[PDB]
Amino acid sequence: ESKGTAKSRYKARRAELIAERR
RNA sequence: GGUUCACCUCUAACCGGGUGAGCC
Repeated sequence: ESKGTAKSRYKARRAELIAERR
């Protein structure tokens, strides 16, 4: 949702790291 | 003081912690 902020992009990057934790 | 933008970080998330630069 509509945050272009660095927090909400970092949250998307955390979710992508949750597919690569390991 | 205000205001607008831009960046990094904690967590599965809330809740939190930092930074840069405009504009006034």
